Amino acid sequence: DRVNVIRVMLSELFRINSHLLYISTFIQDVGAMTPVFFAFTDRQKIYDLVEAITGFRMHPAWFRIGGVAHDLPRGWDRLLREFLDWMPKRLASYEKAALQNTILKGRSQGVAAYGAKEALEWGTTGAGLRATGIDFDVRKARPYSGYENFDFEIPVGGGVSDCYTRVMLKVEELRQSLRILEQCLNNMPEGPFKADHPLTTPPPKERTLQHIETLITHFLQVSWGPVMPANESFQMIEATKGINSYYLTSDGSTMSYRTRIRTPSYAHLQQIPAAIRGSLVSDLIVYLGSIDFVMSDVDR
Amino acid sequence: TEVIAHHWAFAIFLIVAIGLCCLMLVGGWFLGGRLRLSAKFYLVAMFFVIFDVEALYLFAWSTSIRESGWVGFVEAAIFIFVLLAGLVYLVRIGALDWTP
Amino acid sequence: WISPELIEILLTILKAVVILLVVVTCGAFMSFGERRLLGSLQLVADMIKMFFKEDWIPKFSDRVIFTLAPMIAFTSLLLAFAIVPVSPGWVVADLNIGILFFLMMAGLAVYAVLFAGWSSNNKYSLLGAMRASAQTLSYEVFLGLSLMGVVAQAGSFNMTDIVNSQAHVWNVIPQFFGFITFAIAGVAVCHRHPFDQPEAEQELADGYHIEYSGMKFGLFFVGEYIGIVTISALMVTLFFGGWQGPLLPPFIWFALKTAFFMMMFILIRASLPRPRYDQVMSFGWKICLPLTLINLLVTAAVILWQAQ
Amino acid sequence: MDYTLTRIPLQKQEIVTDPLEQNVFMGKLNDMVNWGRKNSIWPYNFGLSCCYVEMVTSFASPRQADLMVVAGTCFTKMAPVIQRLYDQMLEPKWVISMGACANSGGMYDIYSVVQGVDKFIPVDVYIPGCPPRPEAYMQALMLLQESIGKERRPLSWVVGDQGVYRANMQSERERKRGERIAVTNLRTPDEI
Ligand code: SF4
Repeated sequence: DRVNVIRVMLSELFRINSHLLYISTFIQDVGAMTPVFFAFTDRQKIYDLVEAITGFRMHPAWFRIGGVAHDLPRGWDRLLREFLDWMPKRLASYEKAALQNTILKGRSQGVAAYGAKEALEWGTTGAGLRATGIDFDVRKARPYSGYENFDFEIPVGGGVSDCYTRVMLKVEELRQSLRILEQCLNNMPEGPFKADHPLTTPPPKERTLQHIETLITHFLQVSWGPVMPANESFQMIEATKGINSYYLTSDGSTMSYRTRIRTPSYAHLQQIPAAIRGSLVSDLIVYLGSIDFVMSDVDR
Repeated sequence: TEVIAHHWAFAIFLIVAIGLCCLMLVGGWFLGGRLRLSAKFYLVAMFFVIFDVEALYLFAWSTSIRESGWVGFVEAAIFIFVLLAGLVYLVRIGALDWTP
Repeated sequence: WISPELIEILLTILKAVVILLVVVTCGAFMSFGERRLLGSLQLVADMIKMFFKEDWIPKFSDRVIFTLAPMIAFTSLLLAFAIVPVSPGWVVADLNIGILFFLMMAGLAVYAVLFAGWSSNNKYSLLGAMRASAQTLSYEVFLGLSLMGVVAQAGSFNMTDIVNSQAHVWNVIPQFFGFITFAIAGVAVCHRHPFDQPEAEQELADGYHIEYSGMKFGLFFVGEYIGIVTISALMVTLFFGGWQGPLLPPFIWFALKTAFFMMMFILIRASLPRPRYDQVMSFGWKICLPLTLINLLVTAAVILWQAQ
Repeated sequence: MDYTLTRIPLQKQEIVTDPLEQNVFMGKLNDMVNWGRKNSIWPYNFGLSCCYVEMVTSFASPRQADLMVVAGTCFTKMAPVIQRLYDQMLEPKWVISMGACANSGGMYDIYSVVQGVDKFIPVDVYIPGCPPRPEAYMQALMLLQESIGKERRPLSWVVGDQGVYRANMQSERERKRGERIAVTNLRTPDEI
């Protein structure tokens, strides 16, 4: 349970990071009074929290097989509590700033609003799918990493997938992620941070340093690789900008015979000729800004 | 014996300003080692030209404001009324809004 | 050949050159002043770096108007400063047309933007130059009327007569509409921040500062700032009290008021956001021009009413 | 110290001595030129994959910037864009390679990744590691500032040697060797 709760905590932290970046880059182009300084403190403090939990800030490399690389320190409670009692007024300010600029609300609400059919045949797994009214989230339909134990109400849009409905849904998703983090901080399990399976790579470090068998397992799983049975697996999760999925085929060897990475930004970018069909260049740039695609995520 | 000095000062000011810019440019140089834009831009340039030439009559009115009595004020008032009638005609037809 | 007339003439020449160097170094120094407000030897280092860099003439362009556009952008609104009197005995130009000359210089200011837009062999730069030129025409149309309010109050075009008519009351308080229209027009013509970079509504438009490298870009970089300081000097000598003060020397008062108005321009840099292009043109055509025409009519009725 | 020169990746560079070891007016003028190039540096942060947010959160038209930050991964389809943007810039020009992706292949030894920026254009300053902190970038700005402060470049294309002189600076790992080896204890990773 503790591994699942830690995974949920770190995933919602990085989802908060991505949602904050998307909302900051969507609100900068109109108001531009304090759009980046107001967002800089939150991203920097969650980067310091990730730096405390894991190694460096952007890429943790902290999810291991059967658990996590290290245990949480004796100061993560203070950092998380100082984070969680300081964000609600930020969310109120963000809602106020997303409601103040009515010029953008009257401008971006009209052009290129697909609904309920173009978001279901072109992919569109992100906030567009829930903005069209299709209540489909992986965390509620096919739960993973113990997301059934967290009570959070998935927010959905109505009708079309507007450029404003997506950012409203991402603000409400920020609120849901904050509630998930609050529930994680409320009752935390005190179990192990790694499973007791022999295929957990790597094994726990203390037993590696002072038990021969754990040294055997660490020696062979680190060097040659964990020998894995010949099967096929598929994990599909709700990513920070859509639905990500890893489909892995193992041939029985220590490497992967096939890795397939289905990324949401590929399907999000594939549908842009279907909505800029008779639009303007500035409309195309606005639509590109309003879409949460990432080009390195497109090209893997 | 003062306006000649002022004209000389104007002359050296202009000459040394262009000379400073020339020496600055050549010191930067020496060291180191079928389409069409629109028609509304032409329309707004033409608005500028016509209203600038009417502003010319206002320019010449502004210097002799006191030496011409109330009759000159009445004539400039009906001139400005014609100018503002043209401007409000331009406003109301829709040829002055941009809408990009 | 030692004669006192030659000494007085050479002293006037010295006055002209010191006022030129002081306005050039004023613009250059408070360029860094604005960059700090957003180390005075950093501009000297920048000038050394810009001098020791090769000017690039594009191979698709011509070597005349590509270099003559920064020439206009620097020198036109540089010699616009020759009009401004800083003292009764420290003036370089006492000619009769003390307002029309600034109108000449502001009219010729659009040539730099247009010539740069053609000189950059780039369609997007040409469209951006069209947008900027349309904006500065749309505000320099009523720049003249904003000046004619004070001209009609003071009678003649001569700035000496202006600052002598400012003896009993400065022109800022009877004509605040003329003051705000002239401030708006000077912001737009000199390309100050709210009426700046009109490429923000189209990605088929680019700036005219692109493909300018080294000295040809530094000419614009110092020309806009010499332009804003001479616009501030025009503003104080017209609407505020030119060289007028109780105790401190008149040139100290002029420098203090000029510094006050470009810290106000720094406040403009800080406070207001950039309006949309259609809103900018609609404002400058529908609100400013009838308001300054009504201001001219009102000050005409006022100056003809109490004429005894 | 010794100096390398390039005169007119396949170019030739050999070891010489600076011409200031021999006109005291030229020595002060070259020092002032190097100082002016030092304290006034305009970067060109190249848009690439994922060192952007490290150059976004650290604090820009091309052809006026004398410094180019190649940050992201150099791919086979993006390398001609890098070369074209490098030849668009005017000399003097300096290159800072951010991250491992620009120093080397950078965790990608695969068919579609060019193994570093050094394969097509020279790089003056390297920053190692997946995403470097902006303080590492600012320290690299110090490093390239002092490197620019010690060069010998021609003042004009009329009189003088027509070859820029790079300085064979002492490496930072040998200079910091005492401070890095003389580290006795560190904070244990079980706390914050
Ligand atoms: S060094 Fe790391 S963060 Fe930077 S571009 Fe490469 S993978 Fe991205």
